[PDB]
Amino acid sequence: MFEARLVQGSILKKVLEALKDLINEACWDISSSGVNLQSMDSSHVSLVQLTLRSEGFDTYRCDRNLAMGVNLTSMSKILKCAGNEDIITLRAEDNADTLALVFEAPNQEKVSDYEMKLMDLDVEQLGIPEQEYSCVVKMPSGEFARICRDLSHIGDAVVISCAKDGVKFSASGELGNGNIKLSQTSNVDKEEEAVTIEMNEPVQLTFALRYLNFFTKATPLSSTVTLSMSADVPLVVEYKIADMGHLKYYLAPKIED
Amino acid sequence: MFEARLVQGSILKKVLEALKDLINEACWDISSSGVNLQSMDSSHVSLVQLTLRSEGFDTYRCDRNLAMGVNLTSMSKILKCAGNEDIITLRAEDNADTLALVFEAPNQEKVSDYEMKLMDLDVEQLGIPEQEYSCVVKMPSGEFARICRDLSHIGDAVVISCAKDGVKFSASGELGNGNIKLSQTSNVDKEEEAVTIEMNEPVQLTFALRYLNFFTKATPLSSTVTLSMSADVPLVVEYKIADMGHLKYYLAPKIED
Amino acid sequence: MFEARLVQGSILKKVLEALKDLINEACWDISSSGVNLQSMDSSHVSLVQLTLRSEGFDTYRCDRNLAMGVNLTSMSKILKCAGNEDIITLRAEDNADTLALVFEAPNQEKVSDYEMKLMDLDVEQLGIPEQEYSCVVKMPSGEFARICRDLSHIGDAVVISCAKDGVKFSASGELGNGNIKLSQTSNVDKEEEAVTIEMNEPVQLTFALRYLNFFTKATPLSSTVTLSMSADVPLVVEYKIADMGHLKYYLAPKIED
Amino acid sequence: SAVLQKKITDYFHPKK
Amino acid sequence: SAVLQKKITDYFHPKK
Amino acid sequence: SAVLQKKITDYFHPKK
Repeated sequence: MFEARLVQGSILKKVLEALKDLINEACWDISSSGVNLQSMDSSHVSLVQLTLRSEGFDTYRCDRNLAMGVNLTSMSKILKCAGNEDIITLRAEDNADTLALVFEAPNQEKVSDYEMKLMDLDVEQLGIPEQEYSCVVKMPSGEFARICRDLSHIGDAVVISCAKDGVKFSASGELGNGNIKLSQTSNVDKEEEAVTIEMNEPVQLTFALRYLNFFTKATPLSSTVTLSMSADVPLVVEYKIADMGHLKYYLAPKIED
Repeated sequence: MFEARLVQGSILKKVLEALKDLINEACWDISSSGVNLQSMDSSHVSLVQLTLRSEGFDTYRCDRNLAMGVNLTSMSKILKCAGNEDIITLRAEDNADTLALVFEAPNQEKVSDYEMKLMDLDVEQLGIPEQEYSCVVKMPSGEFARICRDLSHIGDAVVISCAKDGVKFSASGELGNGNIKLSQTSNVDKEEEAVTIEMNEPVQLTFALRYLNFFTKATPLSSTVTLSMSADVPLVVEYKIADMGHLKYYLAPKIED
Repeated sequence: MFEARLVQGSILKKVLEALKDLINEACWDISSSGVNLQSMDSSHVSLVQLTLRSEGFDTYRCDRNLAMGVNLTSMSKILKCAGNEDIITLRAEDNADTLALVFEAPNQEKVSDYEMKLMDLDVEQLGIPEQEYSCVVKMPSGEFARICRDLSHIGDAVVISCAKDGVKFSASGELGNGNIKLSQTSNVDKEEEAVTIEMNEPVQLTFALRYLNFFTKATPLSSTVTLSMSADVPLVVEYKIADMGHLKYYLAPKIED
Repeated sequence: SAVLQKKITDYFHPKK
Repeated sequence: SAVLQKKITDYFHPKK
Repeated sequence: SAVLQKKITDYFHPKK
C-alpha cells in the first residue's frame, strides 16, 4: 500500500514534462527512502535518473517496495489536468495494476480523481559508477537552454570546451560556424545567476544538440544547472529539485578518436 | 429597412466567435423585438439559439421582418476587422441580398464600412417545448471549459451527474479514467468560482465532449454558465449576454443502447 | 577592413526579419558612407531599399567599398542567436567570403562570435529618380499593418484613395467588400500617433495586398510609416530606422489594360 | 452510460 | 473594374 | 560531420 502526497504538486507536473519527450515508458521504483527512476531513450544514447526522496513529500508511506511501469505520456496527459496550485496525491496498492492520482484545489471545492492504467515493465538497472569529473560547470538554466537552442540553428552537434576561466560551446553547418563564450562570474562568492567552474583538467567533448534540447525540458525545475564532464565518459546535466532531490540527464558523447 | 447600432461592438464579435466553429451558415431572424437565430450543427446533435433583445442596442429599427441567410465564417472575418471598443452598426434593406456592417472607433478618425453578401437557405425552425429540468447547475464558465478540455484528454464522453451536494464530471478511455467533482460552494462570498445547484432530483447523463468544447467557445461572453439537465432530454448550456439576451446550446444525450 | 558596431543590436534583428520573407538573397553594399541594400522580391513587382548611415552606428570603419552577397535567411537564423539588448558588431576583410558577427551580452559575460558564408551573386542597381509625390501619408505603422491584414481577408487588392480630407483603403472579393476611412487628425496636435496627409493632387491607386503584408514585417522598426503615392509610379512604403536611415519598400501599381 | 448518440431532432420538431 | 500588375522594371531602369 | 555517436551502454553496464 503506497501513498505519497505533495502540497506543491507543480513539481510532479514539471518532472513529467521534463521526461515525457525523452522517454515514453519507465519504471518508477518506490521504496521507503522515496522515488527512483532510471530509463533510457529509444536509441540508448541518453539516460535519465530521477530521485525524489521521501522527506520531500508532505506525506509518504510505502509498506512494500514497488516497481510500477508507467506510460509517461499517459501520466503527463493526466498531470496536465492538475492545477499548479493543486495538492497531488499518488496512491497504489501492493500489486494493483493501477495508479491513482488525486488532485485537490487548496482553495476551491474541486477534487479530481484519475486512475492510470500501469504496464508490465521489467527494465534492468544499469549501474552508474560514481566518480570525479575533470569539469563541473554550474550556470543559469535559462542560459544553457538558450545556448542549446541557438546553436541548433547552426549545426547538429556541439562541442563543449572547458578551462579554468570559462566554457565555450561551438557548432558548424551549411550556414557557417559559431562559438559562445561564457566566463566565470567574478562577482560570485555569494551570487545567484553566476557561472562557476571546477576544472581539474581541460576537457573538450562533442554532443548531439537534439538530446541536449530534450534535457532543457527540465528548466522549470531549477534556476540553475550543472554540467559535469570528463574525458571518455557520458556528460551529466543536472537539475536540483529543491527539497526533494534531482533529475540527472546522462549523454553519450560523439567520438572518432 | 433595418438598422441596429451597438456601442459595445465586442459583444457581436464574441457572439460570432462562439458560433463560427460549430455552424458555418444560419438564418438571422430580425424582428421588432430583436434578433434571434436557431441552427443545428451538421450532425443534428446540437442546436444553438441566440437571443439579442432590441433594447440592448442603442438604436434599433426594423420596418419589416427579415430572414438573413449568412455565412458565419464570412461574418466573422469581417468582424475581426472591428476593434473591441468599436461601435458596431448592422444595417440591411428590407428585401436585400447584402448586409452592411459599420465599425466606428470611439477615437473618431477611423471608420470602416463593410458589406457582406447574403445567401439563400431554407431552414425549418424547430419548436423547443416548455420543460422542467431536474438539476440546474450555475458555475464559473472558465471552470466548465477547463473540465471539458481536461477530460477530453481521457475519453470522449463525459458523464455528468448532479446532486444536492455537487456536480461530477467523469470520463474514461484507453489510458484509464478521470473524475472531477465540484462541490456546491459552502461558504458565502458571491462572485464566480461559486458553484450553485438548483436540484429537484438527481440526474446523470452522458454527452460527447467533442461538442461541449465547441460550446465553450462562448466563455468570453460570460463569466458564469448554467447547465440544465433532465433524463433523456437535451442538456442546455446557457451563456447570458449582459443586458442583451443569452446564447443557448442544446446537446442530445447518449442513451444506454 | 570593414567594421561596424551597433549597440541597439535589435535594429539589425528587426531589419533582417523585415527582409527575409520578401527577398531571398541580396548584396550588402558597404562604403564609407555606410551600409546599403537594394533588391527585388522573387518577382519584379516589388523592390526594397535599405539605407544605414555610418554616423548612425556606434562604431564604423570602412577602408574599401565592399559588396557582400548574403543569403538573408542564413543571416536571419544567425541574428536569431542574438539578444535584443546585445551589442552586435559586423566585421569583414577586403575579400573574405566570410562575414563575422559578434554578439556581446549587456549584463553578463557571454560573448557569441559567428561567421557567415557569403554567396557570390551579381545584380545591378536600379536607379530611383528623386521625385515629388502627389500625396504623402504619414500614419501609425501598426494601423497601416492592421488595415492591410484586415482588407487582405476581403480581397487581394486594395484601392488607396488620398485626399485633403483623409485617406481611404478599399478592397472587394467573393464574400463582400470593404472600406476603411482614416481622417486627418488636427485636434490639438499631439503625439506620433496620428495621420497627416500632404496633398498636391488626389490619387486613387490599386495595389496588391499580398506584397504590402510582406512590407509590414518592418513594423517593429518604427511607430510611424509614410506612404508616398503618385499616379502611374510605384508606391513607396517608408519605415524610418531610428535616426540612422530607413527601410523603403517600392511597389508597382496595377492599372487597367 | 451511453452507446448511441441521440439527435436534437428526436426531441425538437418543426414548429408547423 | 480592371487591373493588371505592372513590374518595378517598368519604372526604374538600371543605373547604366 | 566529425565523429560518431556512442551509446550509454558502452559506459554503464547492468547492475553488478
